[PDB]
Amino acid sequence: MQIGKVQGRTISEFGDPAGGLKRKISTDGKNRKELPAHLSSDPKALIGQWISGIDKIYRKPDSRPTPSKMQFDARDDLGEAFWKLVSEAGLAQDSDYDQFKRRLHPYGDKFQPADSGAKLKFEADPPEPQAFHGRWYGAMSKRGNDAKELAAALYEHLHVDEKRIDGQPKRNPKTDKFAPGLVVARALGIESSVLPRGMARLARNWGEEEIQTYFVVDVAASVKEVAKAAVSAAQAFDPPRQVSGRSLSPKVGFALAEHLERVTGSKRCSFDPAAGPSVLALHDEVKKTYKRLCARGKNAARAFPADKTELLALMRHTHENRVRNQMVRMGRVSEYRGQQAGDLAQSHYWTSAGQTEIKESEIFVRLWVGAFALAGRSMKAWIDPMGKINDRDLTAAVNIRQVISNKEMVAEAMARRGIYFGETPELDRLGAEGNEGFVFALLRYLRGCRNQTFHLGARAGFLKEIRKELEKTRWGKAKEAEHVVLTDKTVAAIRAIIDNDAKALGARLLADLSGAFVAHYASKEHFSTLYSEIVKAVKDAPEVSSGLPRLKLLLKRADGVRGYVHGLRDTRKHAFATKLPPPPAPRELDDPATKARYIALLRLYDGPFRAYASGITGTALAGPAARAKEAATALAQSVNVTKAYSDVMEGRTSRLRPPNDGETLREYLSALTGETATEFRVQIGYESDSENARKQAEFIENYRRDMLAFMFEDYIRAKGFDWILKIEPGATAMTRAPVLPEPIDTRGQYEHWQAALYLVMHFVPASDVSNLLHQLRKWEALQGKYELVQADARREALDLVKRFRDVLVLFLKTGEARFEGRAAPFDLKPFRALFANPATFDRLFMATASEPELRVARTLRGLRQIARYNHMAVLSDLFAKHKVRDEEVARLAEIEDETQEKSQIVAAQELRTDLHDKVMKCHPKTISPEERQSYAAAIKTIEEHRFLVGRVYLGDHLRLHRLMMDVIGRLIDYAGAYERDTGTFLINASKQLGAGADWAVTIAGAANTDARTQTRKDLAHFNVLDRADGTPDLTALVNRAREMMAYDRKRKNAVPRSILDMLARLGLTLKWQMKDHLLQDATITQAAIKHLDKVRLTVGGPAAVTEARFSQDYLQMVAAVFNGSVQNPK
RNA sequence: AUCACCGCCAAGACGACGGCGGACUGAACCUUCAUUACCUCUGUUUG
Repeated sequence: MQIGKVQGRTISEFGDPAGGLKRKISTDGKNRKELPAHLSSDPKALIGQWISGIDKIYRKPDSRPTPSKMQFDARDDLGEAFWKLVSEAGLAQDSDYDQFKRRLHPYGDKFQPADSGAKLKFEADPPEPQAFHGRWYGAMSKRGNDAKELAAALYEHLHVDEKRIDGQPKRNPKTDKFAPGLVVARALGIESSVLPRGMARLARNWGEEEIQTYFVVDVAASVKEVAKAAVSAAQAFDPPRQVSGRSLSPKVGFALAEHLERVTGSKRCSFDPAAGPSVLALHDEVKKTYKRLCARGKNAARAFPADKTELLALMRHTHENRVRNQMVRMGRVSEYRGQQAGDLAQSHYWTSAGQTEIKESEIFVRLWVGAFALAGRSMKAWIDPMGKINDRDLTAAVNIRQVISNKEMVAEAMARRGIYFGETPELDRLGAEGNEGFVFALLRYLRGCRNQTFHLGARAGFLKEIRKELEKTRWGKAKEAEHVVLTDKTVAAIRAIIDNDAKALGARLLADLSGAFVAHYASKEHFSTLYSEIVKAVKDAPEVSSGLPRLKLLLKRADGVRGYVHGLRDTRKHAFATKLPPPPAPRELDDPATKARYIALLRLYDGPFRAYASGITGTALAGPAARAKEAATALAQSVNVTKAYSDVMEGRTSRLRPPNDGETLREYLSALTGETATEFRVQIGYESDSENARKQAEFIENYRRDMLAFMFEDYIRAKGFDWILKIEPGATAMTRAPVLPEPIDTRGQYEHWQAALYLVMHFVPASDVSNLLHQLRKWEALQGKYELVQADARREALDLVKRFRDVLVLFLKTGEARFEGRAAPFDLKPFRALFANPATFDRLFMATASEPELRVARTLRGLRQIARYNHMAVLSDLFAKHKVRDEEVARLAEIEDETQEKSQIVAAQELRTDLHDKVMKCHPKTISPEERQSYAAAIKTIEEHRFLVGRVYLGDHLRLHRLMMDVIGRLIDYAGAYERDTGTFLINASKQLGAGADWAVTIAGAANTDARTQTRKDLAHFNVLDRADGTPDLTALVNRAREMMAYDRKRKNAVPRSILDMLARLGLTLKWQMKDHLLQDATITQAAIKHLDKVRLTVGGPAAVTEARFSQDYLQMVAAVFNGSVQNPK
């Protein structure tokens, strides 16, 4: 929360004797504190609210700073006087006086006169003191102007009797109870900020009769003129000032009051809602409507309706939206409640903990629905690539009947299967009848995964539904259509695949380490212990934490912190450095020692460390947490040492609560995720740029990296893996030909449903499998979930979840085992079209360890994924438009030509790093024109190399395909929300209401149209990609998706932002124009990477050199799939 | 559309023309992979 910068989270629970939700504050994740009590007594929160109160009487300098002496003295006088009051009030301790003064004067407390010419210097006094008067100066100065009097008024306002901004008391009660000050009033307002459980406050308390009276004169058009007049005045300044909604708010409020007076003869708004419809109910809703419009950060004025017609339409749509938001909320709670025990109104899922539980479940569902949409697309290409089979679902009874009846189709599918399964001797000798059973089963296993409306819960009912479908080896009946019985062989073949992959795991894990030279850089005892630990973590494991960062990023952070502290004279700060190695650049992995160290570290981190760290508590957790905080504080004080109050500065990490005693790392990492969600929203408020928001919110992620870096180092030392850290780059092997240990048995005991699920996973990309395990881990890590008080209920639940996890892990650890060192299991001939000369494609990618070899393998795996979906039909035209020419191949060769001498690219790369470090080490602020010219020249060669590699090895083509899939994937995710909100939650909601609120049911029902449901289907089944000729239009898709999500404005509005932000993350800059409610005129450019940012030429001027990430060829491709064009700035 | 969206604090008199909450709500963030990979390191307070 923001209020007074008070620390802690808010929780909503039941317990109140009224039987309703109440919001409390928790400081350690466990305790519960009442808002009025806390916000009236907490030192930090009090001081925060006091200074906020002072800031509205006398403003501090704008920061979006340096005050005048007049301004400074004014703030100081008021501060001192107010301090004296609250001190004597017994609200303020002497201990906290310094904090109060630091926060009264955040700009600093030591300045020389304004005409002095000193380092720290006041601004010249303004011509009028009113320059720094705030909105509340008038109200607080009614009983005089002196500091003593301003302070007295502020104190009364905050702690005794709340005033309006005009200086009048807000409340004049006649009862036994005195009216509160602002602090308590606002705190009570927070206390009752809880989810509505019913429809009471959604009824519209006015109609046509009220409209006739109220809109005799068009208030909306006149308010619109207020907005235009506000715009013009701000636009009249030489620097064009933009008007915010917060500045418009008072002008609209006055205009609306004058309107009420015109209608009623009075400005008194107080009305009687219970008495029935009224003009003042309508007015209250008009005020609320403009309150919403004025809360907008961007272009508030532009959104103002121009007309009574527009205003009433906005009010209607907003009302319709709020009803559907409330009905989705209710229907979701009910769905998660089920039967349980309790009284829908008292359900755990109304609470903050319960809503967090819902959120992580819902996200798992999205990922699940998403993974099996891709599976569907994969199975389509497997079975019916040319669409020989208006239901577009191959698993539907009508279509699956056609598949099995077609003998050639089934046979051709079995012959193509290698692209999905790899080499599968297990499936070779089923026979034609056996094959038909097998193709049928996988379609039914897909359907069993895909046709689930489910959620996560303590019973693991979801996995039970999965098991019910996937344990089947027979379907239907003999007397009726679709009788399929799997043959004993077909069954054994299904069960054998997962069995053999498991059996093979031990030796694969050994070979992985062996092939990365790990056994060459470790004693036999050390290597043996490492290998044993890795296999043990995969074979027998509890549900671990996915909260761990990626090792590379952890290592990057550790490297960055090490680098800074090692540059400081104060050696005490060197303590915050680890001996963890830097992250390797890809080229550095060519060095055996470097590979060995990184792979050993990577496998250790992901498996044995993750297993160990997840359940850790006490000193092993608290030690690294504290150290991470100490480090951030040390870093902050060093960087900003010159700035004010530097000796008391703490890292922003210090706001975060320490781990509780008995809390596991898994639990503390999950709590931290809550902080991140909150921090991103807060940052988006200060700046709406998603990437700048991420930078300002990154301190949380950097705390986790620092904390985990210290834990990882500690673990390495504690378990005797120090040797890994001691391997130095370029070191020659300890043993030239080491004797490896025996492979450990990795055999498992798998149920049929696991084997079935495992085979369906072969139609889902590995990344999406990984995402499923990551979310499963996140959901399992969640504290405060609904549980059972049924003793063995949790034992069965835990068995299902463990078996599910084993399927995912085995799939991931097996990776390319059935593909490696074998020919491409698909036709490469269609991909010749991507080259001008087909012979050139053949020479490069059609076979007749090294770095060129790894690159060819990467490309072929890329093409495989396109073939897996049968997507050459979708992007053949576009790809063939951007054919790779022989001159590009030749140019790339000569740039990389290493046979005679240092190749062009290697020379360029080394010159660039050489110069960068020379600048950043010897003089980070400066660079000579000649140094800068060679730097630019190096970048140019580097760019040319990147662009040619991107074309010759088809990087551009594969990135375009991936981008396309990601965009459509994001829209499919929205489609899942449509299906689920409308098909489940709203239906549930409508049934609770019954005949009481038919108006709400008609509004719920409005969520659906034929076109929206069609868009849901077309997205789900990639029907938008089903065009033999031409390129897909993603702009039109986004527009269809916007319309699909119209039932929920927050989603409809977010649809385009999702896609923009997705591209931005990659450095692609997309822009649309909105005309007639449709996105259009898509343009594409890129964000250049800025080298030598704050570095100046020795001769003067910015020394900045810019690097392009992407070729014009790729930008053109991206533009084409958005039916747009490239527009690079000049 | 491109930070929105939902909700809370009612009046003894002319206003809420002011204050707020929000893992609570979408959007983000985080993420198995010897991937394309490039931006010195590091970051208080305000906002």
